[PDB]
Amino acid sequence: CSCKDMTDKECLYFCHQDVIW
Amino acid sequence: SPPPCQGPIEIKETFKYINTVVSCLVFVLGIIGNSTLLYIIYKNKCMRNGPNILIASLALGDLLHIVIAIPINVYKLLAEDWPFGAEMCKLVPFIQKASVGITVLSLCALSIDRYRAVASWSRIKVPKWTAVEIVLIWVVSVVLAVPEAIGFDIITMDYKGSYLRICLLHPVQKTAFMQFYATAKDWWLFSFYFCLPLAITAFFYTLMTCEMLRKNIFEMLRIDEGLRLKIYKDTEGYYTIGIGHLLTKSPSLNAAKSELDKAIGRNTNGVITKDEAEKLFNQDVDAAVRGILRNAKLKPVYDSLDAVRRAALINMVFQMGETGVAGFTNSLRMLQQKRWDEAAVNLAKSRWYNQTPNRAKRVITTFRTGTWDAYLNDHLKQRREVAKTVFCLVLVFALCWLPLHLARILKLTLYNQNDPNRCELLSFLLVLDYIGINMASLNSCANPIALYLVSKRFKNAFKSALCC
Repeated sequence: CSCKDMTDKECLYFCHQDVIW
Repeated sequence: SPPPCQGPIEIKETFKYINTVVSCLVFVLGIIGNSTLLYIIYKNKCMRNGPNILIASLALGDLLHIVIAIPINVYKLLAEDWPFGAEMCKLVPFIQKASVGITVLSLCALSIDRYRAVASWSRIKVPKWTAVEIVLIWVVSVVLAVPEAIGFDIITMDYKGSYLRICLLHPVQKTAFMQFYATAKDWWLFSFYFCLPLAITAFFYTLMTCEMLRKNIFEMLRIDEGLRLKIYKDTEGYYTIGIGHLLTKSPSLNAAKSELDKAIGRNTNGVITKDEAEKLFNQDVDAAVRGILRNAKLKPVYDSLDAVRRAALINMVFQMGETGVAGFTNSLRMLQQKRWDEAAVNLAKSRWYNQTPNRAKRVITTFRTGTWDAYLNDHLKQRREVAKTVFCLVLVFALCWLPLHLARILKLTLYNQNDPNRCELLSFLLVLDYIGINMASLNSCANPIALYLVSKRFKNAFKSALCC
C-alpha cells in the first residue's frame, strides 16, 4: 500500500504487515 | 507530528490459521481447475478454433493470478518480513495487476461474444479478429500494470526497536504523474477493473435479454397467429396486415391504406416488409403492455408474472379483447398465486380452448412450464444457456472482487493520522485485505468450476476429464 507522507510510522508498519496489492 | 498508537498492529492467530486453510484450498483447487480446462482445450484440436480461445486466455489469467497472489500473501502473513528484494517488490504487483486485467478483459469479451452469437441482424459472422483481440487484451493489461512496477520500492525503518524492510508503493515519487497514481491508485482500480466492466457487461446483458424477449414473442405470435405481408380481411370482416394488426373498422380498403401509410411512414400501397412487420409487431406489443397496466383487473396479474408468462398473457390479449382476457378472473387468480397446473386445467376447460385448440395448448404449456419450449428450437435454447452462464460468471466476479476494493476504499476514506487509537482500524483493514485476497483468488479459482456449474457442455467436460 501507500501513505500520505513518511511522517506516519504506523501506516508504514501497516504496509509492512499488509498484503501486497 | 503524528502521535503513536497505544494499541498495536496485530492479527489474531485464529484468523491466521483459518485464512491459511482457506487460501491453501483455493490455491490447489484453482490450479487444478484451470489446468484441467487448459488440458481439455489443448486436446480439443477440433474446437481449438472458436470462442474457446477466450476460455483459454481466461484460464491463463486465472492461473497466473493464483500462482502470483496466493504464495506471496501467505508468506506476508507468516514471516512478516520479506527478503526477496526490490526486483520482486516491483515484479510482483506488475504481474498481479496484469493478470487481473487479463481476467477482467477476457471475461468481459467472452460475455460480449456471447451477446454477439445469440443475436440476429448481425454482420457476416468472431472467426479471426478475436485473436488480435487477445493480443490487445494482454498488451493493454501489461501496459496498464506498469505504474505498479515503476512506483513500488523497498524502504527500511527503525520502528519501536526493530529494523524493518517494507515493500510498498513509495508515498513520495519522482514523477508528477506517479505521485497522482500513488494518490488515486485505488480509485483507478475500483473504476476500471471493477465498476467499468461490471456496468458494461450489465448493459450488454440487458440489451441481450430485451432483444431475446422481442424476438421470442415475435416467434410465438408468428406461430400462433400468422405472418401476412399483404392486406387481408380477418374473420371479423376488417382489413389488417402483418401479425393481426387492425387497420380500420370502416369498410374502405382505401381508408385502410391511409392508416397503413400513416403507421409505416411510406407509400406502402398495402404491402410491407417482414422487418416492417416486425417493427409494427413490437409497437403492438408495447401498446398492449401499456394498456394492460391501465386495467385494474389485468395489471396485478401482469406485474406478478415473469417474462415468459407475461408474453403468454400478451398473446392472449392479442387474440381476445383486453376485457376478454379480463373475463378470466378465475384463471387469472390461479396464475397470480403461481398455481400453474391448476390454472392450466382451468384454462383447458374454457371456450377459448375449444375454439382455438392449437394456440390454447401452446399458450397453456407456456404458462405451466414457464419456458419457450413449445415454440423455439434447441439452438436458441443452448445459446441462451451459454449466455446466462457467462453472465452469472460476471456476477460471481462482481461479488468476489468487491471486498478487496472496499477495504482499500475504507483505508483511503477513514484513516486519520492524528487519531491515537486508529490502529484498531488498521488491524481491521489488515484482516479485510487478507480476506479480499482470498475472495479474488476464489473467483479466479471457481471460474472453470462455476462454468461447469450451470452449463451442460462443461458439465460433460468436467465429468469426462480425469487424469490425462
